Amino acid sequence: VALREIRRFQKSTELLIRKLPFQRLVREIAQDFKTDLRFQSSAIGALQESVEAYLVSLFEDTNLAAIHAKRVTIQKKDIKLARRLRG
Amino acid sequence: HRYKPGTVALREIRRFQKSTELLIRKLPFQRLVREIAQDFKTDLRFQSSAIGALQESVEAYLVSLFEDTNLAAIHAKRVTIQKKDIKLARRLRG
Amino acid sequence: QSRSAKAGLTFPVGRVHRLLRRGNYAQRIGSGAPVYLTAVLEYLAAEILELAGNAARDNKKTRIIPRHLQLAIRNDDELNKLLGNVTIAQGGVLPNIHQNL
Amino acid sequence: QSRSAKAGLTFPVGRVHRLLRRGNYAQRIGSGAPVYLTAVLEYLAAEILELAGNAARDNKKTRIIPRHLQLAIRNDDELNKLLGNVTIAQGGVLPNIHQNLL
Amino acid sequence: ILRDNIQGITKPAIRRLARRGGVKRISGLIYEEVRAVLKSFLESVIRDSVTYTEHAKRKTVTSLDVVYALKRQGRTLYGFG
Amino acid sequence: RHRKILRDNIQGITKPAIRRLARRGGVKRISGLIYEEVRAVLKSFLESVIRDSVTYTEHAKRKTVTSLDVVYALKRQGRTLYGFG
Amino acid sequence: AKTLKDLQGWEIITTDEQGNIIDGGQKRLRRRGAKTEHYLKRSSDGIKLGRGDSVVMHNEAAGTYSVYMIQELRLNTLNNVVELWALTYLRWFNELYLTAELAELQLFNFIRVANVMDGDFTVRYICEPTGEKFVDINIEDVKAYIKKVEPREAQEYLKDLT
Amino acid sequence: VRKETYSSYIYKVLKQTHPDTGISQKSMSILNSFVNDIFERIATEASKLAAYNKKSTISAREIQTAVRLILPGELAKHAVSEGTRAVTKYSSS
Amino acid sequence: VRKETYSSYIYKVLKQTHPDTGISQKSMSILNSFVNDIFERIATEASKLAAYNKKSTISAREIQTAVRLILPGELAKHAVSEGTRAVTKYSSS
DNA sequence: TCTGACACGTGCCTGGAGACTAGGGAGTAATCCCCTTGGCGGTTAAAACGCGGGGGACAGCGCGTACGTGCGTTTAAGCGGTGCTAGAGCTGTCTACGACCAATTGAGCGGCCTCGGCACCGGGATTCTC
DNA sequence: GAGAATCCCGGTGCCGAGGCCGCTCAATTGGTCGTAGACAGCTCTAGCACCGCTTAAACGCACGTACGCGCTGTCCCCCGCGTTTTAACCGCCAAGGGGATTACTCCCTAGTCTCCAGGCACGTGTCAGA
Repeated sequence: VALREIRRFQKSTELLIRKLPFQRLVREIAQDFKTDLRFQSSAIGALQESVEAYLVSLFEDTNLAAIHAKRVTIQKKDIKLARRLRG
Repeated sequence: HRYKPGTVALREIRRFQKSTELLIRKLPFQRLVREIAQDFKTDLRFQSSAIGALQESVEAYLVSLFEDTNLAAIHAKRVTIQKKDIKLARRLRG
Repeated sequence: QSRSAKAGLTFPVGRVHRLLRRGNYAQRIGSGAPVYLTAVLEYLAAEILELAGNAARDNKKTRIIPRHLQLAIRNDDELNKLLGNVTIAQGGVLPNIHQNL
Repeated sequence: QSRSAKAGLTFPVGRVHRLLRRGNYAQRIGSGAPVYLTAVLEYLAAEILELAGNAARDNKKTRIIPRHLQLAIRNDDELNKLLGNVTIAQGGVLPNIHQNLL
Repeated sequence: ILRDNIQGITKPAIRRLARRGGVKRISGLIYEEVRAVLKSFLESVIRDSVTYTEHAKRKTVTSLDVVYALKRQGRTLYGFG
Repeated sequence: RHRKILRDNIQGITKPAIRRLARRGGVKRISGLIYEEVRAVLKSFLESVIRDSVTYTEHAKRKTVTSLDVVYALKRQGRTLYGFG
Repeated sequence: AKTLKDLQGWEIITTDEQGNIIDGGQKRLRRRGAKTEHYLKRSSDGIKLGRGDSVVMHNEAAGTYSVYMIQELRLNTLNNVVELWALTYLRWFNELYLTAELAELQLFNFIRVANVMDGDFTVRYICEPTGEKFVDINIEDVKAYIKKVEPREAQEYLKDLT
Repeated sequence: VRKETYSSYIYKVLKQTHPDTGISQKSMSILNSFVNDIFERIATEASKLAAYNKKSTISAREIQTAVRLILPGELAKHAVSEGTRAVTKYSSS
Repeated sequence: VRKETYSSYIYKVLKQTHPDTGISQKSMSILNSFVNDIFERIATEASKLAAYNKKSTISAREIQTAVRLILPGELAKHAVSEGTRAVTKYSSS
């Protein structure tokens, strides 16, 4: 199913990270500064899209690293390199 | 006696890593820069300060790239780098 | 008859001129500078719309969608460098398959 | 006296104000902006010079050559993040060896 | 009051993101690490946007300050600012 | 005049120069498939930076490139240098 | 030429592949296949300046006329509206030598086209600025090559010849 | 109210070559943001470059330099070729 | 002639806490360029941030927010702690 | 074969042109210097070349813990409908704040000594490999 | 079973910096005209929050198998040592490309009335999707 999912997802457009968990996570990560902070509805979507783009880029980078490493399985060390290879 | 391969390398690494002198030769680097700029247009005036700035920037960029490639190689259970490591380093920063 | 019509550019000249002067970018902006900027922006827009239409015609669609825009901007290699550090919203990703899968 | 002594610092508020005015940055500049900017710049300069002096004391040297300055700019873990992609002339490389090299 | 919700982004979501990335096989040890990745990135962006909003004399974080913070970090976003 | 030309000086950054650069990088050994591609990477980086600096210096009716414009060009690319500009 | 005043006697003709059209010059569409060329001709007689021809120009300081074979031209630059990169000919001071150096040619230094060929003059061999290393190589064999491909591969090719 | 956008002229030039096709509302915002960002980048680069040469008058040459630095590849050589098409049509007319 | 630099002030603040350790001219140029770069970054960030909210002037809070944006980590919390202190006794003097 | 969004006439008011003074700046045409290539001769820190060698890259394997696919059951989600109140964005004050006009004075970078800190020596120890 | 890659006693060259001089130039005082936003009010609006009806998907349980890191063999190839070699830099000659500042003047234009203009708040007649 994964092989079909490859070009099912690269052709798809709908977002993957669900809006409600993302909203709650943003609320909890923002309350650590001030109590009762407000966010716009479109701001949440924009931030989620940015997170999507960043994570997709990171996963493409770790896929490149893995296929360079003569393997198809990514691990924590691969993402640690991804941080430590480009910053 | 003759040292086995892999012991002079390490003190060599420290002895070029603690200091910060210019290793890339100034005159060949200036000639290369002038000839590269000639591909854009001829009769261009270069001063020593600009050549030094370019050499320092190239030095820093290449040291950073080589450190990145060394990290990539040691991540892959390897101690040497090949063209694949350089390509991986280049594609992930620009 | 208008300033934009004098140079034959669809994009505005007075609007960009006032946005430059009220934009806190420079106290002094030239006369040929706004028209040159208008011309270069019009050419860039024409090129990007050409690429978007070429991409859309291959998907049998008569409308410009962010997916088509991202596909067009990613296929173009010199335009990709300028649009390297951007995130297109609702545009998906560029399909690509390596030689090790 | 000048405002630099009035604020109790050693950096020129007047110089930064004049060159902000001549830098084509803003039509109007507030009264507290130059003094606040002078304060933050003086704090950054004091921090970097203190770090450079601490690095120099470790090497038993008095003159600050760019080596100790690079050590200061990279050793501090939040201050180095600001200069993430900077190039320092005749700065050198951090003294470290990964355990997977020996 | 609201806690133990960092696990809102669950492991099938990471699996789907990996499939979009272009991989076939992924280990299960990367889920906590990618959760930390998301936490750190979102903390930085949220701090930038909150500073923007505090300067702007607002309390409702709109899309504009988020896009401006993204632009300041070299991650400019289009269609929202 | 201009009665001087260099034929393919791409190897000006010589082999042990690359060796010592890698040694500062912190490597143990370098394969033979590096010395031919690192020079190409350096050539591309120079073709970018020197072109930007040439545009900077010839914008202001000048044919002599200074260090200030080089520093500004590196700053525009996110690789700024301090103390030369 | 510098400003448009010095180039008021020239026009622009855009040869996409082999045409003599104007079309304004890169009007709205740009895509793969951008090997189009832009050339200019004076209205006094109607002679075109193609990419690969040869002209003769006088030096402000040297004074002696020299033949330059045009290798490339770039339009709408910073200092000059058109910049012409050519290969200088090493004068003996009627056999002409050839050099691989690139030089800038100015508009007002052009008086008449020099259609030299292997034997209004004749060439002997390609030479070097050092004063030696002359190889009996003509120009008609490389004009078509430099006209058919991009200028880049043209300078790698001419470097490989020497 | 009081919203200055480039939608009308971009749409008109959209029917300048292919009037058969249209544009969605979401992609139009993407294009507007992109053109605004690139215009801001060009203006900032031109102002910064002018301030470096003791220059306070931004003219056509400063914008040309900023755009050619920002625009990469031979495409820039094309785009600049368009710019001088306008000023020549402006000074003459 | 008229070589702009910050050497005297940096040296004076150096003798404020480290009277014994000197500094070289080559390193002094490095510090001068560092100060100029930090200043330019803060100023351009403040100007862009003012342009975001249709602001017309740059006040103390503008640069405070700019340095909060640029300066990362706990050091930033210290910098403002040193900044707003001075103004606290600057206006009341 | 049925839909929810997308696009042409539609007015005026904030904005784009129309047009007359005086700030005010640049490529023309000028001084003498500000750095710099070309090369003159030697050499010494490296750069090439040959050759021996040992750590390491390449390739098959079968153990072996680890995961995607197949599969219940919740479980939080996907959307429709409101009650509602904190707040972003609306005009108006007027009072605090910027540029600039006369006018003045301390300063910090052009030059010049007067010391001031480091390298390299004759010549010991320092932790390196086997 | 023992060498160097330097440490540190200590003098001096030797380039480099800290006082010493010193003087045009911008910092300082502050009405005045312009100007811009903290209050002052408001206003409408949109998502918090709740409630409810449906509903795609996660949490593991089981299992075959692609996969990964250590084993073991094979070769391989780049580095260290010895010999050759090769041109950069020293220290200048030396005029030449090009720059430190007037200047100007005349046209580019800020300001300001001034006259006009165009496109967005709508909107019902069409068109990609299921």
